[PDB]
Amino acid sequence: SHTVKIYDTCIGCTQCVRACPTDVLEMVPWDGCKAGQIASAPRTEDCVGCKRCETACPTDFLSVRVYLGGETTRSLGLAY
Amino acid sequence: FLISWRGYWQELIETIVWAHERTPLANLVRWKDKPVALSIVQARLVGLAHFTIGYVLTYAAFVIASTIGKLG
Amino acid sequence: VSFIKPYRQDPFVGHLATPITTSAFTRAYLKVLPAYRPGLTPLSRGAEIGFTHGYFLIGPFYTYGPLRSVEFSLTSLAAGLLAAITLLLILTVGLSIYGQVTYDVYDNALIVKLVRQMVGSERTQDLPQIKGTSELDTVLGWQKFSEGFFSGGLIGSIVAAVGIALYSTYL
Amino acid sequence: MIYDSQVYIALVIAVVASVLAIRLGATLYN
Amino acid sequence: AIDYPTQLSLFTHHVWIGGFCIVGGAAHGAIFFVRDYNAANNYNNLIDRVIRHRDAIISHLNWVCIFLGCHSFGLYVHNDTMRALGRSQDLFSDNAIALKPIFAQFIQNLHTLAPGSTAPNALTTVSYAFGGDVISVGSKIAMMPISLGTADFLVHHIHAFTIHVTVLILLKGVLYSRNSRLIPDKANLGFRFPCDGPGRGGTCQVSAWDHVFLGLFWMYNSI
Amino acid sequence: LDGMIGSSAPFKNFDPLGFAAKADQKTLNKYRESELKHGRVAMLAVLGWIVQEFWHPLYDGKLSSNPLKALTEVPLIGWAQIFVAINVIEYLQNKIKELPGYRPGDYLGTWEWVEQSDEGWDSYQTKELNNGRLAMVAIAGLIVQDLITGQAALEQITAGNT
Amino acid sequence: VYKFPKFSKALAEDPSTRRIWYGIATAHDFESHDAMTESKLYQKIFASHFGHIAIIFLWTAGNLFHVAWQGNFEAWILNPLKVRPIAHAIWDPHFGQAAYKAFLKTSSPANLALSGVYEWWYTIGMRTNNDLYQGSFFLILLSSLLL
Amino acid sequence: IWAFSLMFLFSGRGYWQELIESIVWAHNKLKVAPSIQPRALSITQGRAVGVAHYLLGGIGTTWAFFLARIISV
Amino acid sequence: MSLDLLPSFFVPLVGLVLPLFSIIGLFLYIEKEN
Amino acid sequence: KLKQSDFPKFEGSTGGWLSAAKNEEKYVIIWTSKDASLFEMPTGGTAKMNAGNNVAYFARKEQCLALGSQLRGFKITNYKIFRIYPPLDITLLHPFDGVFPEKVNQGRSPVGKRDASIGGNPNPASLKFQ
Ligand code: CLA
Ligand code: CLA
Ligand code: CLA
Ligand code: CLA
Ligand code: CLA
Ligand code: CLA
Ligand SMILES: CC1=C(C/C=C(\C)CCC[C@H](C)CCC[C@H](C)CCCC(C)C)C(=O)c2ccccc2C1=O
Ligand code: SF4
Ligand code: SF4
Repeated sequence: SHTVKIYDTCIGCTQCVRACPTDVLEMVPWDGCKAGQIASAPRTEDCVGCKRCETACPTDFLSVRVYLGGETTRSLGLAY
Repeated sequence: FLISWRGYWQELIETIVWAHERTPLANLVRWKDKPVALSIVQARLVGLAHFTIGYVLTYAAFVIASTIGKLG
Repeated sequence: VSFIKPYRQDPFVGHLATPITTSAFTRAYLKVLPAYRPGLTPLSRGAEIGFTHGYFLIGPFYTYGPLRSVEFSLTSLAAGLLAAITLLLILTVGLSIYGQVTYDVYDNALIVKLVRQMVGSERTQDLPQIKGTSELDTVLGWQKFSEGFFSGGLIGSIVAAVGIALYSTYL
Repeated sequence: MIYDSQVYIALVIAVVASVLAIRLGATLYN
Repeated sequence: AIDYPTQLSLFTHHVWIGGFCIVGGAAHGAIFFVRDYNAANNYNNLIDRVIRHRDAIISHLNWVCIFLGCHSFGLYVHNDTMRALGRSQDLFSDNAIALKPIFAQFIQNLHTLAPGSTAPNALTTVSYAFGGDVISVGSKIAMMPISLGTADFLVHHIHAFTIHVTVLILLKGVLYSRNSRLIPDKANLGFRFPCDGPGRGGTCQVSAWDHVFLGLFWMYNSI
Repeated sequence: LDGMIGSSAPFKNFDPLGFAAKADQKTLNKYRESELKHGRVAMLAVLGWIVQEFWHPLYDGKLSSNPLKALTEVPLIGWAQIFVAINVIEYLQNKIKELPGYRPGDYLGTWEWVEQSDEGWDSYQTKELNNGRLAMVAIAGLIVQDLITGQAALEQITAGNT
Repeated sequence: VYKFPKFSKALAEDPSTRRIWYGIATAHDFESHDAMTESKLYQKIFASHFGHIAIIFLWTAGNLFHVAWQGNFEAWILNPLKVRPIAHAIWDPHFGQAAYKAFLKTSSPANLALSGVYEWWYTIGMRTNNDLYQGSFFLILLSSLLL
Repeated sequence: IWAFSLMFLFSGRGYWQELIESIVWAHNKLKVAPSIQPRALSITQGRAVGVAHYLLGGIGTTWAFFLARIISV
Repeated sequence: MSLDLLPSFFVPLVGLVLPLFSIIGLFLYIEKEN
Repeated sequence: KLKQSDFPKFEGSTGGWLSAAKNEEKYVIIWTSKDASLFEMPTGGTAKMNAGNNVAYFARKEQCLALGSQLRGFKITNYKIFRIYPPLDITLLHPFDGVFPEKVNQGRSPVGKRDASIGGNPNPASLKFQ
């Protein structure tokens, strides 16, 4: 399964979570930004690696980073 | 392998997978590894290998045959 | 009327009930084939499949091989027969390795029920899972299937060679 | 022209070099 | 007819224009599917039923393309390797294993017999290509019976194979323009997009535009 | 002579001799099977009669265009293969006949999809039956005319032996 | 679907054919293998170097043997400017009679040698097909040493 | 032109963007960096340029070949 | 057995038998489990 | 006509699940609709909702989530996606805590959070042979 990391540059704009096609990211409470929220990656087993999450990231060099790793039938997007 | 990239070969492979799974007399035989398209880096490597091998073979054939057939 | 409907009333399967997948002709024709004919042991299925396959395999090798003859030649027939037999050997090798790497069962249609009843808390894929309940889906079943395919292929190739010689000589 | 004995013993020595190769191959592990 | 440059240029130009326009028609069919296709307005109609079994269509077209390519091109390669090996009697030639286009020759015979039999008010065949006399103007041949042999069989099947592969690429683009097993929401990405990402093993060129790109390549090959 | 398919306008439920008024359902199913098989075979026979008369590309020409004469000119080893193919087809039909829900002439298994048949389906089945009946009459006439006169269909018509 | 990429558990868990493809292409990237240390890395590289030198010596021995057995080295010595060196003989069942006749050189179809080994070995003082055989024997012995 | 097409068909956008980065560094060093930031052609546009050049080169090669051959003879 | 029979003895042997056994072994190895 | 009365009025497509979603895992999405709206399947073509309980099965989580995202355009929000293993092993997936992941809910802990920016990542040469 791929690896997804969140960095404290998160501004809690939720654009990553609402762009994930496989429900990998979610918004959790935080105290490091104005919005009081930070993205989390608790379901990386469903991560497919499409990187839509970091295409919607407005922070300078990203706050969500996807590191491709071992492959799985879920991560390979295999309907068969 | 260089011009056509992945994604176009994954959907075709999915169609082939459906065809194999939904045909009699061949359902008895099933793969152990799920057939998938070659990865992007693997596809680049395979296209480069074909390009290089063809390049080397065609030029070796040309140089050798031309020298032999022209200079006796 | 509509002649295409979802397969077995399941609109989510990747399949359809067309006049070809689920027609009475298709049902009977596939149920008379050796692979699905009822009352056949796996050895019998393999033997029939091998006989038919060697019988029609000797044809292209003898007719279009490297040693053809517009007239009848014993050398051409021998070449075609040997090529067909070696191709059957290659196919039998493929069958053997496929069965070796695919199944780990010696008696099916039971282990599934045993693990659906007496629990299967083990490494799985042998107790649990198990795709298919046919006798062809076992280590023993596939081994006998390959043996039958190989023997029947030899016999059918020889029979087809004899028939070809008779047709070319007496006609 | 080399003899049958010359080619035969070269083949035998080549076999010995083959057994040494698999021993190195197996020692470099599966 | 005796201005050979004009005939060659006209044929090649018009065939090129035709191939380009066909690829464009496929492209705009894909564009319609992505943009202007309404699922609600097309419940259980022909368009809906085609999308519902797109797999079967594409898989069988794939098999046909492989069959045609294997056969046509491998017969070409078999001829090449038999000639390279000094086995001239093993080729797919007229003086060898012969593949006579009997169906086309039958049609040619039917046309050259049409005047007076099926077209009784005709004085001459529609074209001398089907048969007849050699028509020459100023010692230059205008038209003449175009004989069809094993060489025309192979090249005609090459044409069929290339056309089938181009149709495969374009039809796969049109049918899988809205969704697939890879990207179930490909219509939300539009007609023209590079990919969905390096995930799923790699989702390059999944668009429908990237299919009009590959189909353009294959149309170039075929034409 | 029932609610069976095949009743057309000129003679609805055409059983003047009352063959069906006394038969049970099994005998009527047998009658429908025989009628449909005869109709299909006769349609094939009529089409073959005509086409053979004005086109016989196979067997390098030869095989005289008059039917009932080419019947004794086929290599007789091609007759055996046609016979065996028909036999295998009818063996498959026999196997079909034991499938659940089988209908007399239905070898496609349309009963799987067609529950609560429409008027279009009944009309098409009646069309097939009527075309088969017309072809049965036509092929009987063809064979009888060729036997008594010796000329084929388009040959007798062309000369004017009517 | 397991145990092929013994050096990588991440690949061995791949349910697709990508595992086989990546197993080939990552076999020599020892630094990326599972349960990897520097000592094992250098030792494996050392052994691979030995096997590689053995392969090189076996290749040279094969060239020497095939020139000695199926070549025309001795004939080429007496007329180096007219005799074309022969690399090795050809036995291909797919040949027609025409191909056999065209490739026929002396006693059997053979390939001309374009590696220049004839001139190199002649320069360093080889005059007999038994000198080449000695070199092949010695090089196979050296390959055995390296293995 | 046909061979030129293969640069766009075989390569990718990231390499050209990173090369444009160094070219832009040189321009900034000489105070001549344009206000309109130079970016490598998008992936889709790279493919479009590649296919257009490929078609133009191949069709033009066949065009010249056919015309010269059939005009000479 | 002359030396000129060695090509006909070895070329089929190597170029056909060795592929068959090598394919068998490689397929068995890469299709193993744990 | 169909196995269950709550299935959407879909005519079946050769784009549904395969042998994989019989021995590895299958995904089911359930939702309740006020109207029998006509919607597009993530796999094939157009299906008709039921004016009530609707249940659909798919081979991938992404297919179910694409269907759910389409449902939001119909003002449908109560859709829930489950994962079913080879036996009836049902696991609720998408509304994991009953609140959509885009809305912050108490009781969620950060997973995969690094307390630094990208520039703070360690050098790869210091991550050799571990
Ligand atoms: C010379 C180069 C070349 C060749 C051989 C092919 C071959 C093919 N392409 Mg193509 N393609 C090419 C260049 C080429 N392409 C380029 C440059 C592009 C870039 C735009 C594409 C883009 C492209 C797309 C987008 C598609 C294809 C498709 C196809 C396949 C059509 C089906 C077919 O004929 O399979 C049969 C195979 C052949 C004819 C190849 C030769 C096989 C020989 C003659 C017979 C078998 C030999 C035998 C097995 C050898 C065994 C011995 C060996 C083990 C040692 C076929 C594999 C389509 C596809 O997927 O298939 C349906 C498809 O959708 N191609
Ligand atoms: C598709 C392309 C193609 C085709 C058709 C052929 C055809 C042939 N090659 Mg050939 N060849 C090719 C490509 C091709 N080649 C290429 C690319 C190369 C270079 C690698 C060669 C190199 C080559 C050599 C070196 C030689 C041949 C030879 C031959 C001949 C005998 C082959 C043989 O034993 O058949 C075996 C055939 C079969 C086992 C049967 C396969 C076909 C069956 C009939 C398919 C049936 C399908 C069926 C209809 C499905 C429906 C069934 C129904 C019941 C539903 C034959 C004419 C030999 C020769 O000399 O002949 C003149 C020979 O020595 N070939
Ligand atoms: C009862 C049907 C029937 C019978 C017994 C014959 C018998 C004959 N035909 Mg014939 N034919 C038929 C129908 C029939 N035909 C039809 C319907 C057509 C129109 C396509 C033709 C067209 C035709 C031509 C063009 C020629 C013959 C010729 C011949 C003679 C040599 C056999 C041959 O080559 O057949 C060839 C038959 C065909 C090419 C077409 C047969 C197609 C069959 C009937 C349909 C499919 C049958 C299927 C296997 C079973 C049905 C499946 C399902 C309904 C259960 C032989 C006397 C040859 C001859 O010597 O003429 C004097 C010849 O050259 N026939
Ligand atoms: C460095 C070597 C080199 C290279 C790279 C090229 C590159 C090119 N040449 Mg070329 N050429 C060269 C040397 C070279 N030439 C030399 C030394 C000569 C001698 C003067 C020529 C003579 C020449 C002519 C006369 C033609 C080219 C053409 C072409 C273009 C082909 C484009 C393409 O995609 O082909 C795609 C390839 C094909 C569509 C098939 C190639 C033709 C094959 C051999 C015919 C076989 C077809 C056969 C029926 C089977 C086909 C099956 C399959 C196609 C489905 C391309 C720009 C041609 C062109 O404009 O495009 C084709 C053209 O007309 N060149
Ligand atoms: C790497 C060196 C090398 C190479 C490339 C070749 C190449 C060839 N040899 Mg050969 N040969 C070699 C060394 C080599 N030889 C040596 C050292 C000997 C002395 C024992 C021979 C003795 C020999 C004979 C007697 C014959 C050939 C023949 C042939 C030809 C057919 C292949 C064959 O039958 O092999 C058979 C080869 C052997 C039985 C000897 C083993 C070859 C060496 C020792 C193994 C090298 C392995 C290599 C380094 C890597 C292996 C990779 C593997 C794991 C896949 C082919 C041109 C045949 C020929 O001339 O046909 C026309 C033939 O009849 N060879
Ligand atoms: C080093 C590699 C190699 C070698 C030595 C051969 C050798 C041969 N090939 Mg071959 N081939 C190869 C690679 C190779 N191939 C590859 C890679 C391809 C794909 C590109 C082909 C494609 C090819 C084709 C398409 C054809 C051949 C054919 C042949 C045969 C030559 C024709 C002849 O006169 O024999 C005549 C052959 C016989 C008289 C009978 C030979 C039958 C087998 C080979 C005998 C094996 C005996 C074996 C020990 C039996 C085991 C026991 C068993 C009874 C249980 C010959 C056996 C031709 C042939 O004969 O087809 C079968 C042929 O048509 N080859
Ligand atoms: C070179 C290259 C670039 C860089 C190319 C650029 C920036 C194009 C620059 C075009 C200049 C600025 C204008 C055109 C100048 C020409 C001289 C005008 C055309 C000639 C006329 C006769 C038409 C990419 O962006 C790219 C993207 C994706 C895949 C491959 C590639 C790729 O290969
Ligand atoms: S890849 Fe990016 S987008 Fe796709 S799932 Fe993993 S995180 Fe969400
Ligand atoms: S590789 Fe696939 S994903 Fe990465 S850029 Fe090129 S297209 Fe987009």
